Amino acid sequence: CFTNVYADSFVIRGDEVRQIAPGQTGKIADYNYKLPDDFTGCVIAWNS
Amino acid sequence: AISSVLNDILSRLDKVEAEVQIDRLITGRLQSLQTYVTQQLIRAAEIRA
Repeated sequence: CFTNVYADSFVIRGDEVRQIAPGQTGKIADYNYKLPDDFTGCVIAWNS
Repeated sequence: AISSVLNDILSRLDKVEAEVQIDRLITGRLQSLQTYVTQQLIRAAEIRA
């Protein structure tokens, strides 16, 4: 169980998924979506 | 670890990787003081006697 929960929703290139993971670098990891150094949570991605 | 200097880690690696090097340096430097202080505690038991 969880204290609070959120679903952050957006679309990217299929290669940029590696950048979403916490502690990365590349424009997606740096200028638009940064996950914190203790990111407790999951990344869910699929070609749409 | 990659260096004996803290900034020669940080100015090269990034946050999650410096955290891996620096934990190697902390583990061993903390072990160095637990050793020094243990030596001095045994050596204190001599200078007391």
